[PDB]
Parts: sequence; C-alpha cells; structure tokens
Amino acid sequence: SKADKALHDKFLTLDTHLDTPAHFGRPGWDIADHHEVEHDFSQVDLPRMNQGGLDGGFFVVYIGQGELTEKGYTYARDYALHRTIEIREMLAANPDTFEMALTSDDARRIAKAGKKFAFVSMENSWPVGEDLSLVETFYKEGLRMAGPVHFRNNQLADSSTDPKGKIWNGYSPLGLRWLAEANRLGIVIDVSHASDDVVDQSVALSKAPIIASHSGPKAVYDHPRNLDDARLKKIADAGGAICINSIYLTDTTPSPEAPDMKTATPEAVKAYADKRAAIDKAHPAARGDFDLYMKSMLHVLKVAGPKGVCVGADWDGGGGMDGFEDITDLPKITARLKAEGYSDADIEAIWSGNVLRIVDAAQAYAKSV
Amino acid sequence: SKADKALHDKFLTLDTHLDTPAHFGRPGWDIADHHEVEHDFSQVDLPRMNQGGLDGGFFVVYIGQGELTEKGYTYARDYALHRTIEIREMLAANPDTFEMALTSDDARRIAKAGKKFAFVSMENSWPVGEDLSLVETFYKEGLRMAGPVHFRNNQLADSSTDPKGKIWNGYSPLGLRWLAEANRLGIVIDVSHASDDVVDQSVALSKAPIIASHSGPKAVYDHPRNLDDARLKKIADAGGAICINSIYLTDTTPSPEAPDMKTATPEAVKAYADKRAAIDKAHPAARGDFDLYMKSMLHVLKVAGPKGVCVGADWDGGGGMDGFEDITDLPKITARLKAEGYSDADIEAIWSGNVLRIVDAAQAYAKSV
Ligand SMILES: [Cl-]
Ligand SMILES: [Cl-]
Ligand SMILES: [Zn+2]
Ligand SMILES: [Zn+2]
Ligand SMILES: [Zn+2]
Ligand SMILES: [Zn+2]
Repeated sequence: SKADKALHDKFLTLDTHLDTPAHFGRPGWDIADHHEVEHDFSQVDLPRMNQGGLDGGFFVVYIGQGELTEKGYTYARDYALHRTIEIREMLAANPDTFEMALTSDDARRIAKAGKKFAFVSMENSWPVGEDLSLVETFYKEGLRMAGPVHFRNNQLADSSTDPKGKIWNGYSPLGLRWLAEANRLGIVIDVSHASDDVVDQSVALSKAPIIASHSGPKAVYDHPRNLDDARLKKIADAGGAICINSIYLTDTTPSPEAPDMKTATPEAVKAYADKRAAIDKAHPAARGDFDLYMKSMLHVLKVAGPKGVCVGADWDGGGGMDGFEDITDLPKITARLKAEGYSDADIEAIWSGNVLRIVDAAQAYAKSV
Repeated sequence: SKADKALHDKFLTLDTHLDTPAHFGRPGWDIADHHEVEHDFSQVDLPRMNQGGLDGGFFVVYIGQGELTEKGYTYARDYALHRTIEIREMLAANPDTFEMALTSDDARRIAKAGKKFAFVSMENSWPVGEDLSLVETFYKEGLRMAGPVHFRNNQLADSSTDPKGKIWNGYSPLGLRWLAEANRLGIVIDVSHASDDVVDQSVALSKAPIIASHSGPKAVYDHPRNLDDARLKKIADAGGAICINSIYLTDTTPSPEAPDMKTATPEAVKAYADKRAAIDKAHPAARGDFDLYMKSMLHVLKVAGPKGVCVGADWDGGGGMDGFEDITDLPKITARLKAEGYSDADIEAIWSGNVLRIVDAAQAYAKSV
C-alpha cells in the first residue's frame, strides 16, 4: 500500500537483530542484489530495505555454542573475527549505499545522506574465551551491542534454553567481569537468549540500560525464550527496551507430513530451495501470522510502555510469519500502530528512538569513566 | 621505453614486500588513484602498477617493535588485526581490479583475469604474543608469509639490528614453536630482519624452503641487514630465495645540510611534502642508483643462482634510489637481466617463479601433515 509506505517512510527505522551477515560469505552473494526469500532463503538486502523502508539496523556477528575449552575458545575467537571482517568487507564494497554507525549521531547523519546505517552487534560472546581484552578488540572493530550467551550455557552465563539446566545461576564470575567491561566500553548489553537470572543480575548490576534485541512476552506465548511481565517492566523501568521477535509466539510443531551455503553450487542451492518451497507450499509450517506479531508487540507496549519497545524480528535468523515474510512487510507495523492509536512520537520511539536512546546512555556512561 | 615495457609485460611479476598497506588507513587515500612519490610519499598504486607492469605481490602487515608485556602483546595483536582488515577492505573496495591470492594457482588465475593479485605477509610477528594460536588466526584471514622479527629482538627471536645485542642466540623456545606452527600451517618463513643465528636455525629446522622477503648481499654492502655469501647459498641450496632490497646498499649518512598521515589535513600533508621535496632537491639524500640495485641482484644471482633470487625493493617501506623512484621503474630490471644474458626462463623465475615455487612447497608440506 503506497499510503502505508508514505506514513512508514516518515520514520527513521532500525531492527536490532539482522542476522544477514550469515549470507555475506556465500559465494557470489551480494547485498546490492534483490533476492526472493523463496529462492535465496534471505530476508534482507538493499533493494528490499528500500522497498520495506528499513533505514538501518544492528548487523549480527553470531556463533553457535561450542566447547568450553582452549580449542573451542580459539576457534570461536577466529570465527567471530572473520564474521566481523565479512561485515566490514560488505561496507567497504558498498560505500555509496551503506556506512557503519558507531553512535546515534552517526545513524542520523548517515540516514540524512541517504545511506543505510549499520551498527555491529554480537550474539553469543563465547568468542571472548577467558580473555576479556577481546571485548575491546571487537569494540575497536565496531561492536556496540552484545549478548553474553546463546542457546546453551557458556563460560559467561546461563542460557534460558540449555537442556542441561543452569550452571551459574546467572552470570559466572567471569561473566560478571564481562558485564563490567561491556559497561566500561559502552557496549549495550543484550539479554535475549540469557536466563531470567541473567536478566535480573543485568538490571541490578549494569551501569547502563540494557536491551533484549529479539524477544517476546510469555503472556502471549509461554516459552523460556520470552519474558514474564515483571521482567519486561523491570527492563523498561531501568531505561531499557524489548525488541519484538517474530518467533517463539506459537506452537511450531510440524504436521506428520540442506547444502553448505558457503560451498554449494548456485544450482545445488536452487535445487534445495525449490524442493523446500514445494514442501512449504504443500504442508505450510505453523508460524502464526502478522496479527500474532502485533499481538506480541501490543502486549509488551502495554507492560513496558512506548519507551521500552523496539523491533527485532530475527530476519535471516529464522524469523518470518504469514503476511510477514521479510522486510518488505515492515510498513504494516507502522500502519497497525497508527490504527491502534499510537502517536508519531511513540511510533518513532519504537522504530529507532528507544534503541538510539539506550545506545546513547551506554556510551554516555562509558565516557563518564 | 615502450620496448622495455613490451619485454617486461611478457612476465608475471610480483614483489615480496609491498609496505603499501601503511597508506590504506590514510583519510581519503585510494589505491585506485594515481599518486606522485614526491607529493604523496607513496610508491605504489593501481595506475603505477599498470605503468610499471607489476602484476601483484605480498602486501605487508607491519608493526614496529614495542614492549614485551601483556599490554604490548594485546596492543600488537589488535594493531595487526586492524592492519590486516585494512588490506581486506581495500580488496573489498576494488573487486574488479584486485583479488586476494592464497595459492600460486590463485595468482595465475587472477592474473589471467586481468586483475592484480594480493598475497598477505607479516613483518614482525610480535603480534602473536605468547599465544601461537594467533598464527592460525592470521592464516585464516589470508596470511601466507611471515617474518618472526623486525628491528629489535622480541619474544620469538633475535633481530640482526638490535643495539642491545642478542638475547636468544637465534629463536627463543617460543620462537622454535612458532617456526613449527608456521611450517604446519604452510606459511612461508621470512628471515629478513632476523639475526644470522635465526637464519641458520631456520634452514636447519624448517620443514620447507624459507625466504628473505627484502634483503641484500654483504659482499656489496657490509650491513647486518644483509647476508654473507655462505648464508645466501645455504638458503638457496635448501630451495629458498633472497628477494633484492633497494636499501642497505650504500652509506646513507646525510650531508651536514612529519605530520600524522592518519589524521593530518590534506593541505598539511602537502605542506610537508613540498618542504621535503625542496630539501631533497637542494640536498639529495645518498641512496645510490639503479646500477647499484642491479649490482646487488647480479651478485646474489652469482651466489644463489637464478632459482634463489627474487624482487623485494621495500616499496613504501623506505626503498627507492636514483633512477628507481617507484614501481614505474620496474621494467628496467627486466631490461638489464636480458642485457646481462639471462634467458626468459630465468627472468620469469626471478620475477615470480621462485617465490611461487616456495609458496607451493610450504603449502605442500602443510597438506602432507
Ligand atoms: Cl532465536
Ligand atoms: Cl628494512
Ligand atoms: Zn541471531
Ligand atoms: Zn537469536
Ligand atoms: Zn616493511
Ligand atoms: Zn623491512
């Protein structure tokens, strides 16, 4: 709807968890090209950012949880460094359309120049190993938001989803030092994936507001990956925010009825995409729809307020629902917010204001020391 | 001379020590632009690579020797990682004219496609600190040639020029392990800057041929930075080679008669360049000339043979002589070699064949284990 795009276009938009960097190392993949989620599996690229009115976001440096050993740590360090480098290479290859942002002023300046701004975030800090000086290493290369853990516990903190249960009851002693270093450098702490203990300790100990880069409310869907109302409010009352995820909102159990993207031939990739597409069409996956996404956002808005909510759909990280396939559908969020009675001020806060405020606060504290 | 360029153009050329990366971080500096050594201080860029017929080379990740402390090592690690990243950014910004090479096949393939090939080398391995796993970290980002030390001794080995003398009498115990790791990964060991003890131990212990990325013969000029005939032959007899340097060939003592390039204003840089130029014109520095460069090359050729000699002039690292100001003068080397009676086969070996053979051997050993 051109009417929706017009309204949407008036706001500075950003998503706090673009997993798109996972595609950067794919042979011949170019963010400048237009892709189809059905054929490429990607949900983000420049053409679609323009079509969906997405002005920028936090490009994720993500790594799955591996061994808590010296070999695991060295592997993780190198892997994350390389993923960070891939992001910097994308930016170096697209200077006229993209630019790295380190501060909120950078974001606004880049936006005014007509370019997409790219902040850098980390999902799973397993890569720092036992050497916290690596946090600054990543900071020097652009890191401005980081979560200590992913799906399983690591040397820094407990995950909300580890099948083996808790081991630290929040942050490990090393993790507490990690939190202190993130605060000192001015990196926004991301609790998405972390256990409730980590959330509680983060709010209690962090010198700056924290964030949940991609989470939801247990009130809408009871899953460890979501937060109860009390914690949503706690994060918000401390100046933080929760960015709305598009998954963990419904039972995805499938009805009774992949190649290495970094080395597979373009034909091979097309092959699986085609088979997959047919399967998804014959027996659609249970993902919920756009109304469900707004149901989640609206509930968090009620509990955390318009200043404690943001957008983090998990694009390229498994996100997506019926009527919310990729970023081209983002304008629908702005439409529903208006239709729900939210002012432009609140919509602006939700699309970027709240996140940029959190970034400012984190970096303000860092400067103060 | 178009006649010289025609001959020169027939060979695949590469220099083993392009310090050019030191300019990559300079504000607005672009390798695609044409520069004048007199105004920009640079001796390498795409236009001049084309004019001089330089097909590629090893782009250096260099760092001066600092403190042998935890603080020094973390600083060195981060610095070298950033310099490596700057090189990768240059490559990402110039995909149609440049491409990173990891193997000799890459070099030839890239050359055939009409692009300049860029290998990555390290000068001073101080950045690995006490953590040898970092060697692989750099390897994963492109490192294929590395020297353990620079002007002063470090935690890995003795330098040939440290004013305080020797401390390890070659490699330290950590340095021996470093040599073993370089061999295991398939990184070519570079002894330029290392003490004679390091040279002797490298030939005796290395599982693969080694190289002197930019050195000369003591026979022509007696300086610690050059090698005696016995060591030249030793390196060659082990399958290695010595790449001819353009400095340390004459007494540079000046007759009786600079801003931060990364932060100075284009005008300020021009200012110094102009003053400097006038000074260099009024009272030329003692640098020798092109004949002296060939005198060095010819002597090493006599001792090491046509299979143990290569080119490493120290461009952007202090190299240059009268009649050999920058890479536009490279064709003169090919002319003199012919004029001296060397076949095309030998000239080809000297310009790239020998180096690529050494790279192949290093990587062949790595694969074998
Ligand atoms: Cl997730
Ligand atoms: Cl030198
Ligand atoms: Zn993710
Ligand atoms: Zn996630
Ligand atoms: Zn150098
Ligand atoms: Zn040097």
